Amino acid sequence: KYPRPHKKLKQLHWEKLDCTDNSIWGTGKAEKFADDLYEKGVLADLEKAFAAREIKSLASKRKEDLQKITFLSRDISQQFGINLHMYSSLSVADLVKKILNCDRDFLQTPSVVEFLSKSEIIEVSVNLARNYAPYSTDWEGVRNLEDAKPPEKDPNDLQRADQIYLQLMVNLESYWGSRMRALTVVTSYEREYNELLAKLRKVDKAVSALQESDNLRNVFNVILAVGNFMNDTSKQAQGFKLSTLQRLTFIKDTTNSMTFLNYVEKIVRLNYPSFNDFLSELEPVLDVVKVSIEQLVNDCKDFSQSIVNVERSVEIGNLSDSSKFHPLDKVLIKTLPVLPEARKKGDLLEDEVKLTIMEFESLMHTYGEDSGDKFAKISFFKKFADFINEYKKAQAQNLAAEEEERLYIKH
Amino acid sequence: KYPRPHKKLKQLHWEKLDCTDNSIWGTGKAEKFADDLYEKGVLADLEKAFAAREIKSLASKRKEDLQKITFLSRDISQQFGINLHMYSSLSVADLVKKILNCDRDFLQTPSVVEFLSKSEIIEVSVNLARNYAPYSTDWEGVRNLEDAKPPEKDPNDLQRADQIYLQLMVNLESYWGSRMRALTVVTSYEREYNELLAKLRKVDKAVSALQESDNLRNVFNVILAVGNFMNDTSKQAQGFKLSTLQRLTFIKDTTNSMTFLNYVEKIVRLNYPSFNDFLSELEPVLDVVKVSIEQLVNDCKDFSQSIVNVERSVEIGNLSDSSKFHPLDKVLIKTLPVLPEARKKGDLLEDEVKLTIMEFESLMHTYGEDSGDKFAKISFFKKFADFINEYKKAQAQNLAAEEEERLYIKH
Repeated sequence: KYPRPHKKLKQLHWEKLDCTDNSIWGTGKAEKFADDLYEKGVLADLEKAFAAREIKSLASKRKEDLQKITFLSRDISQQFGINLHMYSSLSVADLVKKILNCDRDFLQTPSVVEFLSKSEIIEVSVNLARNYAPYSTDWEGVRNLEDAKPPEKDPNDLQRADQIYLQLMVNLESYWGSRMRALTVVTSYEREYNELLAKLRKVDKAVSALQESDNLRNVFNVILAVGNFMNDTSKQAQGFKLSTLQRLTFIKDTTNSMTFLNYVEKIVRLNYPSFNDFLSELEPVLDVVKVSIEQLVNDCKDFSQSIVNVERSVEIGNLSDSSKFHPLDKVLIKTLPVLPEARKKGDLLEDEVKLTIMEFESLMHTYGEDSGDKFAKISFFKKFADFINEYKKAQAQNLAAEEEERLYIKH
Repeated sequence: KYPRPHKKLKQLHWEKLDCTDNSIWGTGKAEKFADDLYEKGVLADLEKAFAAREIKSLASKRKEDLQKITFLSRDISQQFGINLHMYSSLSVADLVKKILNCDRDFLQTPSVVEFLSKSEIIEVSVNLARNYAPYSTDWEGVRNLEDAKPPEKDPNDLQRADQIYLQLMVNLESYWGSRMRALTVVTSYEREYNELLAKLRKVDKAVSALQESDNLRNVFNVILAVGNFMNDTSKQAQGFKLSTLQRLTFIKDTTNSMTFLNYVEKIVRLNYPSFNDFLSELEPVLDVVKVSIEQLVNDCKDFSQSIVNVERSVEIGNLSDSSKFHPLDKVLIKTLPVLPEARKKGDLLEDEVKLTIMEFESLMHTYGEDSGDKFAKISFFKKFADFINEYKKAQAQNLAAEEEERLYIKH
């Protein structure tokens, strides 16, 4: 009186509530589900999905192709099946014809393209190339799968993981990397570009904000005024470096509560309120904080350079010679139509970046920082950001302290 | 040509930008500020706020009242000035008359009321009571400040921190605690109540949701159906305990990717989609997760109990006898009008809590958990919450896996 499986299944060791009492159980529903699911075949799927004993058929095939010969590490041979699991159901033949035909789904799977491009994966040691030498094929000159014919020994004796490594990383070593590098570009340039441009925009907004922040500069003049008022003649100044910002908290008042910065804020808020807008005006500076304009600029170069290199290999490199390829390999049918569009994105990007660099550096000279100094460039926005946060913390404290005093003076 | 201070001030050691060049400096503005600030007196405040040398006047008073006698630890005497800094400007006389008069600002300062109620602060060791014994006053019977007259020695010889401890924690030890306990209640019952009621509402919403979640129960029946289908006869069940929920991930399918839970989700989503509403319906269960209905219930009791105790001390305790008080002490003028309203909040709260307990426990029996078991009560909502999150994670994985397959089957 319940559907039952023909083959024994995995068990669920639940703690059963002994009886259908004054509870949520015993409404009859569960059996209706059992019946419904059964009619719809769901139970039959479950029966295969959770059979307790591995099908004898697959059991042996896996026991057999597990004793064969392998020259790959326990790690590599392992992560091979992992990263290519979506192809568990294909014969090395089809899986390989999959990667070489470059099939649309293959390319749209970012994780495999990376794995097939991994260093330790692509790089074949001298020994390994020897170990696999016996079963190796050449392909150079071969104009079709059904015309090569040089077996030299047998591949099937090799475990699946090694059969793949062989067919690609070894038999194509003469140009595997270049092939991958080529495809990785065709399959990334689009978003890499967007990403880069995204970051580049954050920088542009920050630069603009600082560039046009009269309030910020005004606060700076208030700080300068007060500063000169306190300092003796040896320390009088016409202006100050940004380092100055990070040291306005080390000075406390008599009662030792308030900080120099608190007073500045108090002075601004109660005498030149508008100046405080700079806090809002400079959110873009707070946002760009997690971006190294140094790293960004280099990323562009690498972006362009990668596209460049691929173009070389395609015109005079390991990919200029198409008879050196595997008959089934078709990187070029995919790659070539794309290069010009990728290059186009590269140029676009470069132009923007160069403009930004220009404006940024020019902004630094405005605040007396050296555009030459690597560190100075990198810490430029942090300094404004930290200051802003400090100002905020100070404004907070003053608003608090003032409220208490607004009370005490009453009572 | 710049306002200058008469008394030397603290210095700001900034790194000056050497010259007003093609930069933000040298617009003349800073000097206008210096002049403006000066006219408005701001510079004069700054002059006092950041003078480099402590005023000689205050210097001595602080050197003098720093050599006097003290029997208080380095810690206590210290945190005394800290927690009462807002009263730095008052004579021990006024500060003390401040705390005893209960002044509105004093009560509205949660931090002092707590400090004055601290254990190690209120508790006077036998030795200390002796050390201070000489300068001690009694007050019992005394009907006015200007009629006590028993000095017994001199208090002024005592450091400020000790002069306070004395005037209150010692001379009033006969009822200090009760006095504080009384005021702490008058000054907290209002928000304590709101807080408690707030938490209590979270619990009520969760209870309701689970109470009325047919979808949840339906999922449970689907799980039961499938479960019985897989299990042998020894494990057949009419229902299962919640522990069952946390063990639906330990069962994997052949390929070893999917989990039993993934299938359940798949089954629900593709056959009984509406059932999935339970995920939305039960957000209140996710929210109540950070509340121990056990702790909450006790907090009420403590809430009521505190109010009770104060009522006792007021009617027959250390606060029933008003001639035992300090002439300036007026807890009762504040306390008494309030007790009835606090008690009222206590009763209100209790009534709600008792109702909630009722419903909650009754909800547990619905899912087969023991309302008696301390742990069972405490983990009740976590179990549903964890399950919900797990279901969500599973739904996520299935949606992913399915998309990849939606691709692969195409190409």
